[PDB]
Amino acid sequence: RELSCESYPIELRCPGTDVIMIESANYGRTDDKICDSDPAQMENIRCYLPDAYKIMSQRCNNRTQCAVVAGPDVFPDPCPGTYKYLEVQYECVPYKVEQKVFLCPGLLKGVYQSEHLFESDHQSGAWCKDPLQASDKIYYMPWTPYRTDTLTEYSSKDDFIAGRPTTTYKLPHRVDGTGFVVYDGALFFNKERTRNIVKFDLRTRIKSGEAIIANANYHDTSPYRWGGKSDIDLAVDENGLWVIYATEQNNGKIVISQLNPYTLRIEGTWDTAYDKRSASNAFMICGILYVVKSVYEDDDNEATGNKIDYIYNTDQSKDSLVDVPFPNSYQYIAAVDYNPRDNLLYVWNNYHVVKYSLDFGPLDG
Amino acid sequence: VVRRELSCESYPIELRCPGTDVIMIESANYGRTDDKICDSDPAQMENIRCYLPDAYKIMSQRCNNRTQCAVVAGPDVFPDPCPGTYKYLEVQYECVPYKVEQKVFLCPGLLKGVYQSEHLFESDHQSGAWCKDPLQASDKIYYMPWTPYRTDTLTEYSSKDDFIAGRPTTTYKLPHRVDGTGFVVYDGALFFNKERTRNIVKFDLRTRIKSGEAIIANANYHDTSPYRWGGKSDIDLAVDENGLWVIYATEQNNGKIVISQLNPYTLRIEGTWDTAYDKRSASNAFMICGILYVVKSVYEDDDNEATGNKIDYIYNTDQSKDSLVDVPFPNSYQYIAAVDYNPRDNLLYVWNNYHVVKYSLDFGPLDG
Amino acid sequence: WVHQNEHVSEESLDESSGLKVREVFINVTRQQVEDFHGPEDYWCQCVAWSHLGTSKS
Ligand SMILES: *[C@@H]1O[C@H](CO)[C@@H](O)[C@H](O)[C@H]1NC(C)=O
Ligand SMILES: *[C@@H]1O[C@H](CO)[C@@H](O)[C@H](O)[C@H]1NC(C)=O
Ligand SMILES: *[C@@H]1O[C@H](CO)[C@@H](O)[C@H](O)[C@H]1NC(C)=O
Ligand SMILES: [Ca+2]
Ligand SMILES: [Ca+2]
Ligand code: NA
Ligand code: NA
Repeated sequence: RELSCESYPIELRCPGTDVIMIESANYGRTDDKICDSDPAQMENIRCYLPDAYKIMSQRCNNRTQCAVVAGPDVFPDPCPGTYKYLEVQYECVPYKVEQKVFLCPGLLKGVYQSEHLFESDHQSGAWCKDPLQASDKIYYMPWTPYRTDTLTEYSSKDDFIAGRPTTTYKLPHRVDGTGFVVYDGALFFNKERTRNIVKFDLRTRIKSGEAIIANANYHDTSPYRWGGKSDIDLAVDENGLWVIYATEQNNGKIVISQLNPYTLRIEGTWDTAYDKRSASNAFMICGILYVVKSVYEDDDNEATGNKIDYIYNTDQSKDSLVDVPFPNSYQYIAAVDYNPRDNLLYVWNNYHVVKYSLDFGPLDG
Repeated sequence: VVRRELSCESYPIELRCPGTDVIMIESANYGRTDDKICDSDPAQMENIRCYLPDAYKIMSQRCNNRTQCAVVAGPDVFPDPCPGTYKYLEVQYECVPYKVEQKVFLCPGLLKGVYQSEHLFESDHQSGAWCKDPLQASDKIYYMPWTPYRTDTLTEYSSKDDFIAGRPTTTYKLPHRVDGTGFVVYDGALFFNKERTRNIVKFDLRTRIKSGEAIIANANYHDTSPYRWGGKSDIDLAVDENGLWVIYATEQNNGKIVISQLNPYTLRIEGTWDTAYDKRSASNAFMICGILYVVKSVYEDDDNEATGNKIDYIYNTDQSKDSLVDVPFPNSYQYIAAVDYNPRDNLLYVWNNYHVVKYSLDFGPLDG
Repeated sequence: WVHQNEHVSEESLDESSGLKVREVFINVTRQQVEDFHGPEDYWCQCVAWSHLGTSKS
């Protein structure tokens, strides 16, 4: 076992080429005589953090050596004004890893139409599935300007088409745009008239946090071509949680930033060459941004669209001009989200709720 | 399981075995073998073939027979072999069971009584000192009789029989003049006090060259604060279960005995302790598993002294507490020159008025 | 003292006053410093001889 007090980094190492495997982890206070500090901070001996195991598994597991700084940079504060510590129980096992689910499918070669569920009452809205939790649950949020405040949950695909909901969540704030996403039983959304991302745990039905996306344009300032307060778009891929937005520093161009789903902080920022208002929507795969350029209802002397014309890699920090044909049967493309578990796109296009199939390249480099 | 650990200069290294397993060093080097491993200035790279043999000896004394280990790869734990070169620590270690040996490195106990054991011969000199190397498993005897302003040679004897018969193996020609009887041999190297200086000189017997010179801070030297008989015995060196020690006196402690642990590799003070006993009032002193034993005795010139030949003071380093004792000490002759303790044989290597003698020890379990 | 052979003397004459000037140079190698295991840094001093006495630098 390993133990380290607040702001003190912890070290984990297995002999030879053996891999670290976390069994039990807690960030808080269970015992008062282990660490040494002020007695006022030691009065509360009942501090707990369940997400501690999830954080350690994402960094230490399937690796020979590990170094995690036990502070606010890696762990969110559960109880304020209390000197915390990190208790970790780990075992040394062979260097074997689990394939397909976490692993990158490659570079996108072509998008094709897959499923057509139904034609919703709203022109614009957003639908998705939680890729972390192994469940057939569908999350639905039809966008209504200055009135979006509810997230609908469906038990299965059959219930979603038939319109049989399981439960409806009453959100603490109004939602702006069709950019919402669900990451490990928690809802991430853009709060109305703010550059803030709100974390809402579906299990507890309470808000867990609110993060400020620095210099980000909000409330119809820099949305997608259709507007509708699409200023901030959230994405989920193989690399983790992402924030697709725009800053005035980049002159309205798309700015992509990786967000930590627990600490709710920016873990890197990238500036692109593509203008957000010129873009119809965007999605992340393996840390690569894909810009959708589509045609819309009411387009004076216009036919140019229905394509992926720009790509931006985060690891390489380099951009390229592509021409991947994108399906647009109905003109008003509202939302495009990628699910790494099924490798399909979750699209909302002019009242229509559609799923798109993907084809990938033999290599990614 | 066999492992590899690497860390550049001034960067501490960490060693840990799973569960309750113990660390075991096989190969260690502090210097430069490869240039592309560490990242620094290109001038230090592709130019130096730096090596340190003592690296294994240092790691075995700290990491071995322990679950976890943290050694700062710098001048505090490792002496600099090649200057102006960015060094690193390469260690190969294996995880083995925790069970360790008993009474080898371990303290035999508190001194209960001192008795006469062996009488070798009667040397030509009244004062001098003799000792063996407790680290190296050999019957080699190191002899150095004191001649004022003329001591500059150390004599080596093959065995006990040759020492009595006066048949020497080899004589070492020292680079500097030696002050007082205070000297010892620690792992094939000689530690002594250089004349008219508060400095300890390290001299490797194998290579026959000086390896280092350490300054014992604020220490009184050259007949300033010696023992009762005097004879420039201002600085005394001791060897025990805890390691290498320096028995001296400072003017800050008002002539009282000051004991400091010295590192045999880096040649630096790893702790200082101040006692209540005056050095000039004492005849000699010795260290046994971190405990100082101060010998009070009568001399030929002393006109019927109320000072009997007994150990009347003790000082513990771990507890930093002192006590007044009364252990009977052998008084056959009157001029006690040097008293040194050997942890391998648990005997006293004494020089008393021309006579070269060995004293047997009785140990009590008074430790806890 | 440093050996006589190591010393390189120059017999010069000054402009300001007509008197015998002496300039001596001594090479110090890396091997000399790295193999010196004394207590202080490798130091050197200069001693000059006159008909009246000596002086240190
Ligand atoms: C990594 O370790 C986690 C912890 O159990 C495991 O679930 C996962 O399959 C391992 N492999 C990868 C690629 O994450
Ligand atoms: C300590 O570890 C060394 C390394 O092998 C071993 O030889 C020795 O017996 C152990 N115990 C002691 C007291 O040194
Ligand atoms: C030694 O010093 C002299 C000048 O006194 C110099 O000319 C010579 O080159 C030096 N030796 C070496 C190897 O440089
Ligand atoms: Ca999107
Ligand atoms: Ca002694
Ligand atoms: Na979205
Ligand atoms: Na001595």
